[PDB]
Amino acid sequence: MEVLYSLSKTLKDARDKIVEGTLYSNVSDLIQQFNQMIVTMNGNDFQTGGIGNLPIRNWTFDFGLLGTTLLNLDANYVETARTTIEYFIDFIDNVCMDEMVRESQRNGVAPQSEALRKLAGIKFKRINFNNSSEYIENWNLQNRRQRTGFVFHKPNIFPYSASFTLNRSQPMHDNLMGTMWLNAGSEIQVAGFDYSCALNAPANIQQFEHIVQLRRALTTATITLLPDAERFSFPRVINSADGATTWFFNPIILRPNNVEVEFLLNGQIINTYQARFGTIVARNFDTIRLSFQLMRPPNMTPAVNALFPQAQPFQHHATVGLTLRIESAVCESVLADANETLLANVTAVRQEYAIPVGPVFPPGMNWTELITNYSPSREDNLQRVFTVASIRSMLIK
Amino acid sequence: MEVLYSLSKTLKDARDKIVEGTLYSNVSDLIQQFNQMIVTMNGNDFQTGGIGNLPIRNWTFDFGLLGTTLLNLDANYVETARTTIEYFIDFIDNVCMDEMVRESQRNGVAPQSEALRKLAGIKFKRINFNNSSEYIENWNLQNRRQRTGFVFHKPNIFPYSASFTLNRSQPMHDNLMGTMWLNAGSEIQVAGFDYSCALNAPANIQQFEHIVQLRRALTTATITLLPDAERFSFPRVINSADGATTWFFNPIILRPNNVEVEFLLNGQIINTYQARFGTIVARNFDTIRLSFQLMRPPNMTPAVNALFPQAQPFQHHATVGLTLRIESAVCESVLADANETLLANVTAVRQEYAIPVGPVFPPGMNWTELITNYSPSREDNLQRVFTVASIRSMLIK
Amino acid sequence: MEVLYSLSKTLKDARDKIVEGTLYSNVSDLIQQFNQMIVTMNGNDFQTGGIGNLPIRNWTFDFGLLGTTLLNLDANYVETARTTIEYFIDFIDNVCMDEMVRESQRNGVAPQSEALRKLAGIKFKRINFNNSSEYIENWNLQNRRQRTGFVFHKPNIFPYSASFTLNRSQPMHDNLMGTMWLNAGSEIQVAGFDYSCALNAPANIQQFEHIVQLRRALTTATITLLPDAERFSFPRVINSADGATTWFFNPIILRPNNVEVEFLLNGQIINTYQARFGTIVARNFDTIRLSFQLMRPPNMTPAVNALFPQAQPFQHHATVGLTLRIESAVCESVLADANETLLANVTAVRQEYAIPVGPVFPPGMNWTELITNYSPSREDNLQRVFTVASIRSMLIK
Amino acid sequence: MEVLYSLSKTLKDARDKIVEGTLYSNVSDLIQQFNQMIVTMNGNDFQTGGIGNLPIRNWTFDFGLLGTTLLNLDANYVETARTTIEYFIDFIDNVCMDEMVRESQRNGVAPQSEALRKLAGIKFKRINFNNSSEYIENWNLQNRRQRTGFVFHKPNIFPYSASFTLNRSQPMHDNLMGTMWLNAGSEIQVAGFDYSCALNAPANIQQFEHIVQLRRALTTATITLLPDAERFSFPRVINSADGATTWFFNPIILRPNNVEVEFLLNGQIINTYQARFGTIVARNFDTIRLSFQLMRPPNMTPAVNALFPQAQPFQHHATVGLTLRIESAVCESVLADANETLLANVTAVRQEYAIPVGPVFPPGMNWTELITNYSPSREDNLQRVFTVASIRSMLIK
Repeated sequence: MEVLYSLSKTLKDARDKIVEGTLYSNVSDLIQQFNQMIVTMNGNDFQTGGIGNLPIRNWTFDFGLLGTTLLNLDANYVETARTTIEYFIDFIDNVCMDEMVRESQRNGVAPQSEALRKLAGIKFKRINFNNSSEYIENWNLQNRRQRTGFVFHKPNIFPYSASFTLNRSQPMHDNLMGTMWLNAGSEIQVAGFDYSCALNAPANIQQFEHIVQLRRALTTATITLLPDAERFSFPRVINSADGATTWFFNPIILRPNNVEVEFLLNGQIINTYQARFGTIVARNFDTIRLSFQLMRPPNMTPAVNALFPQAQPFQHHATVGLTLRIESAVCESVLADANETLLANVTAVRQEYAIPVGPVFPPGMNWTELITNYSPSREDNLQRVFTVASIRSMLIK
Repeated sequence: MEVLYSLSKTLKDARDKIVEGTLYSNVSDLIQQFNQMIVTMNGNDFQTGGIGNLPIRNWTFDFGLLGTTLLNLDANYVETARTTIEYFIDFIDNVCMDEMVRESQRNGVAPQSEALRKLAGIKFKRINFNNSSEYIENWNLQNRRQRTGFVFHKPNIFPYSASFTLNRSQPMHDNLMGTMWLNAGSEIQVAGFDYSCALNAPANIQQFEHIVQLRRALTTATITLLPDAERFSFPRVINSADGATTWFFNPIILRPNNVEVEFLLNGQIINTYQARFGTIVARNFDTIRLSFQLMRPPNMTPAVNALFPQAQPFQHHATVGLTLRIESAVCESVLADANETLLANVTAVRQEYAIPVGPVFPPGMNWTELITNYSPSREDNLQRVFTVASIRSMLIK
Repeated sequence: MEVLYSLSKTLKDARDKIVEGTLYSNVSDLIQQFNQMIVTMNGNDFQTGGIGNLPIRNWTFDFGLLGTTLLNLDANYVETARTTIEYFIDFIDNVCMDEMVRESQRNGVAPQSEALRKLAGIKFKRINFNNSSEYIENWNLQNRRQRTGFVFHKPNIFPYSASFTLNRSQPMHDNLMGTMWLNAGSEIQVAGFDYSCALNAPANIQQFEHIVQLRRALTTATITLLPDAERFSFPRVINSADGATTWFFNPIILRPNNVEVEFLLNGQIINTYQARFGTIVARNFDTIRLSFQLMRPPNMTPAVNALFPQAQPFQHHATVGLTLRIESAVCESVLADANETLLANVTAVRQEYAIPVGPVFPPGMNWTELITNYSPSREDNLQRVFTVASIRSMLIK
Repeated sequence: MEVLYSLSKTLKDARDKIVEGTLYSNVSDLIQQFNQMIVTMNGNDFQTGGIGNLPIRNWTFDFGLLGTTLLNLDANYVETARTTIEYFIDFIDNVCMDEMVRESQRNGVAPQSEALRKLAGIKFKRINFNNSSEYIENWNLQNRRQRTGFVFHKPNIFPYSASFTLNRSQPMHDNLMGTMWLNAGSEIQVAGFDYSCALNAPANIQQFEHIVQLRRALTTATITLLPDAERFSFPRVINSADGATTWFFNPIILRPNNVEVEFLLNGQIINTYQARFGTIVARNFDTIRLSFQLMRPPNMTPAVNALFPQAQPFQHHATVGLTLRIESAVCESVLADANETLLANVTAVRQEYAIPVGPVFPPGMNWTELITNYSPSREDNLQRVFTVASIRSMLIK
C-alpha cells in the first residue's frame, strides 16, 4: 500500500512538474524516481476487478525510460511523459477502485486485491517514494505501533439518534418530565423539559443529565457550547414510547442554570466547565456528561406567572436546552468529516458497481450504522479503504 | 497564466527557502530557477493597470543573478535576494490584480491584461516551474480537455431564495396548504404545511414535493439530512403572493413520514434514500427531489386532539420539515466556498478600485445572480479570475 | 483516436488511389505512408468486442510491404494491395463499432475499447496522416481547446414538444385565450388564439408571447419566418390541461400584426426583427422570443361580422400564427442534423447488437431526451461517438 | 482575392497536415508552400479595420521558417508551427471581416479594404496555392470570363410575397373569384378560388393562371410539384386590397384538373408538364407559368351539393391549389441557401460592428430587398463578399 501511495504521488508530481519549458534541474530527481518506477513495473502483468459490475481489466507494462540528455524540457519530452502518465493514472484509479470494494472480516489491514498484493510484493519496494500525506503517515505509524492521529474539522463522531426519555409520564400524557436529545454528526442538542415547571420537585430545581458515549476518544477538541437547544424549542406532537399514541409538547424556554459539562475518559474527569458557554476545549475524552437544571423563577411577572399555574392543566411546558458542537478535534482513529470526501468516494465506488453486501460494513455503508458498532475489524477495514480512497483522490477528482 | 503561476510559485519558494544560514543543498534547484527567471525577464517592460482607479505602473527588470560558490547562505545573499524578491512580488501582485479586474464577452479563458498577454508569449516559456496548486492543475487539465475537479466545503451552490407555494388557498387565508422553502448557499430547508392537518386527504396523508435543480453537477457529495426545518418551525406573518395582504402562520411540527430524497442526474434516478436521516452520499446529481408526507396521527392524545379539530378555524397549522446541508462535494467548475477566499479576493479587488460593471459579471459580483445565471462565458471568466486570485493569494494575504 | 482517423483515411486513400495503370508518382507518398502503417502495426495483436452481442475478435498483423521500384502500377500490385486493405478495413470497422457501443460517465472524452486505448499508445503516433474532416479537426481543436464549430443543415436542436397554455379558461372551455406550439427538429410553429377575437382586450389588441430556450447557443443561423402556422390552423379537439375533458378548437386565422422576433443570448438582445418575414439571420443566440398580436378587424364585411359576435356563443375562434424554420446553423457542440447520418449510424450500431443501457445516454439513443438534458458528460460522449461514426462512414456505408 | 484564398487554404492545410508524428513525405510540399508564404509575407506592414466599430489593428510579420530534413514530425515542430498559425489565422479573419463590410457602386469586384488591395500586388503572387473550392473556381472562371455555376440546395430565389388578385369582386366581398399566392424562399403555394364553384363559368370551368418571374435564370432545377396548396386550404379573414374592410374566406378543396406548368426562358416555352406531379425538371428557365382549372363536379352527392348551391349566399368557397418547391438548382449568379452560411456570415459581420449603410446593399442585408432589386453591380458586390465569407469559413466557424 505504501507502493500504491508512492505510485500515485510520483504520477501526481510528474503531471505537475514535467511541463513544457521547465528546467531539467527542477525535475532531475523526479525523473530518477519515474525511471525507477518504469523499470520496476516493466515486463509485468496485472489483473484488476472482478467483483460486482466493476469490469475485468488486464494491464501490461512496457514503456521507455524518460531521457536525461536534455537541458530544458520541450514538447517531445512532455508528450512522451504524458502518454505514459495517462496510462499509469488509469491503472492507479482502477487499482484503488478495486481495493476499495474488497472486504475482509479477518485481517482487514492486510491488502486485498491480488493485483495490489503483487504490488505489495518484494520487488516493488524500490518504488517507495515518500509517505507525506496524513493518511499514509498514520498508516505507517500504525503498521509500526505508534501514536497515530487525524485532525478533523467537524467529525461525525456521534451516531445519528433523535430520541427522548420520560422520567415522569401518564397515559394521558398531560404531565410529563424528561429529556429530548439529538446527536448528529458533530452536533448535540439536549432539552430537559418539565410540564409542572418544578413545583412538586424539591427546592423548585429539577436536575437533568445527559450522557453521550463516544465510540472513540477525541483529543484537543475545540467545542462550542451554547444554551437554548433550537430544535427542541418549538411546539411538536411526538409519538409515544411505542407509537401507540401521540403527545403534545409546547416549550417555554427557561435559562438552564448551573449547567456543568464534564468530559470523561474511562470515568476520570479529564475536564469540567461550570456555566461557561462559548468556545471551550476538551483535552482528551470519550464521554460527555451534560448536567443542567430547570429552576423555577422565584420572582415572576404576571405574564410568566399566568404561564406557570399550580393546578393540573399545564398549557405551557417549561424547557431548558443546551447545544454543543465539536468544531474541530484530533482523533486517533479514522472518521468521516466535513473537510474531506473519503467516505463519499468509498461509498460512491461501492454504489457504482452494486457491490454485494460484505461481512463487516453495513449495507450501503450507512455511516450511522457503521459508527454505532465500530468493532476493531470494522475499524481496520475502514482505515484501509479510507487510505486507498485518499490515494485515489490524490489524482481522480 | 501558467507562467504567472510559476513566477508566483518561485517567488514564494524564494521567500521561504532562501533564509540566512540555510545550506546551499536546500536551495540549489530554486536558485537555478530564480537565475533563469532573472535572465529571461531582464530587459523587458510591462505596463500594468489602466482601468478604473487601478494606477498605471511601469515595470522594468534589471536584476543580477545569484551566487553558487557558497556553502551556507549569509546576509549578503539574503539581502540581494530580498531586494529582488520584493520587486517581483509587487509586480506579480499588480499583474494579478490587472488580470482580475478585466472581463471579456467572447474568449473568456484566453488572457486579458496586456502584461499577462505578453507573458503568454513564446519568449517566457522557460519560467514554468511546477503547476502544483489545485486551481492551476485544474487550469491545465481543462486547457487540454481532461477530467477536472474542485473539492469544496459547504459549496454555496444554491442561489438564495426564500419563498412558498400554496396548493390550496383563499383570500381569508384560514385553511391553507402548501410548502415553504429556503435555499441558501449549501442548505435547503423545506417545510410542507397543512392547516387542516390532512383532514380530508386520501388516507389522511398530504404529499409534498420540492424539486431543486443545481446549476452544476456535484460529484461525490456528502450531505447531512435531518428533519424539522428550523426556520419554518415558528409563528410568522407572511405576505400574500401578490403582496396585497398578510396571513398568519402558526406551525406545530409533526414529523415527516415515508420521506424520500432522490438525487437525480439528467432525469434518471441516481440515488434514493428512504426515511434514512444523517450523513448520506450522492454520487452525481443535477437535481434533488425531496418528497415527504404529512400524516394525521391516528391515535391522538386529548391535547393534540384539541389542537386538530374538524371545524373551520384551525387555530394551529400542522407542518412537516426537512433540512439538507451539502457538507462537502466536488464540482467540475469553480464555486464559492466557506473555506476558500477566492470570491472575496476578487470582489474586494473590484471594490477597492471601483471597476465599472463589466460585460459579463453582475454588479458587485453578487453570487446570487452569478450562480442563478451561469452561462459558459461567465463560467470561463470566473475560472480565469479565480485562478488568478489563487495565484495572488499564494504570495499576498 | 486521431490515430484511428488516420488509419481510416489512409485505408480509404489506398483503396481510392492504388489503381491499376496509375503512375507511381501519384502514389509514392501514399505507398510511403502505407509502409509506415504496416511496419507500425506489424506484430501488434489487438482484441475487439466483448459487449452486448458484439463478437469477440482477435486481430493480428504480419503484412509485407508494397513495391517501390515499379514505374507504373499493374494488376498483381493492386490485388496484393487490396488483399491487405480489405483486412485493414475490417479491423478498423470492428474497432469503430466497439468504440461507439461503449460509453463512460466519467472522463468520456478518453478512449474506451481496449483496441483503441492501445492505439492511443506511443508506438502508433507515426500513423498520423492528417486531420481534414470537420469532425476530426473540431476534435483536435477542442482537445487543444480553441474556438470550434460544426455547421449543420436544419438541426434538430429543439426537442419534440407539442403543447399549449391557456391564459383565459373555463371548466366548460367555451371562451379561451392562449397559445399553442409545436417545437420539432428545426421548426417552431406557434399560434396564439382568442375565442372572443379580442373583444374585451385593451383596444381590441391581444398580445401573445412565446419563449423557446435553445439548450446550446447557435451561431450565424439562417432562419425562415412565415405567418399562419399551419398545424394549429384547422379544427381540432384537444385534451384538457390535466387530461380529464376535451375542448373543441375551430380556428379562423387573422393576420399577426406588429410581429417581433428577438434573438437573445443570456438576456443579451442580440437581434430584433420586427415586421419582417422570409429569410433572416440570427448572428448568435440562445433563446428565441417570439411576440405577435391579435388585432380585431376594425371594419368588417357582414360575413366576418357574423363570424365574430358580441354575444357568448363564439362558434368560430380567431387565431394568429407564426412558423420559424432554422435552415442552417453553426453550433459549438455537436448536434444531429438532416444532412449527415452520424446519429443514425450510432443508433444502428447499438440496436444491431443489443447493447444494454449505459450510464449517460438514454435508452435507444432517444434524441429527444438526449437533447432535453444535454449535460457536459453526455455532450462529450456524443462527440466521441459521432467522431468515431464519421471515421467509420469514411470506409463502411 | 486569389492570394487571400491561398492564405486560408494553406493555413487550413497547415492546421491539418502538420500534426505530431506525420511523415515528412506527407507534408513536404505543404512545408515548402508555408515557407513561401512566410518569406513573401515577411516585413510587410498591413492595416485592418477602421469602419464602423472594427478596431484599427496593424499586422507585422517576421516569423521563422519550418524544418526540412526531419524524416518524421514531432511535437516541438508542431508547436512552433502552431504559434505561427494562430497569428496568421487571426490576420486572415480580420482581413476577411474588413473586406466583407466594404461596398462600391463602381467596380464592385475589385478589392476594397486596402489590406486586400495590397495583397493583390505582384509581390504576393508567389503565395497562390491552388483555387479548388467552388467559389474560388467560379471566381477565376468568371474573371477570365467563362461559364460558371453554383449548385444550390433550396435556393431562395423568390422574394417573400404573400398576396392575392381578385378577378371577381364586390363592395361586400361576398362572391369573389381569383388567386392567392405565397412566393417565399424556394416555395410557391398558389391557390385559385371561386365562391360560385365555377357555377356560371363556361362549361363550369374557371381558369386560373399565375406567372412567377425569377430575378435570375436557374439551370437544371429539380422541382417538387404537388396539388392542394396546404397554406390556403383553411378559413381566413383577409383585409381588402384597399384596406378598408375585411373579407371572409372558407375553402373547400377541389383538386386542380389539367394543371399545366410551363418553365420559360426569354419567352420561349423551354419546358411544359401537364397533369404531372412529384419531381420534375426545368433544364433552363426564368419564369414559371402555372395554369390550373377549377371544374365543378358534374356528379355530386347530396352533402357536397348542399355545399355548392345555385343560389347567392355561397357559405363555402371552392379552391384549387398547387405547391411547387425548387428542391435544387444551378444558377449563374450567387444566391442564399439552406445549405451555406455565407449570407449569414456577411450579415453577422456587418451587424456585430454596425457598419454604416452603404451605397449598394440594402440596410441590414435583408434578402427580400436584396433579391427584389438585384442589379449587376449589386450582384458583383454580393459575389465578392460571399467569396470572402467562404474564404473565412475555411478557418473560422
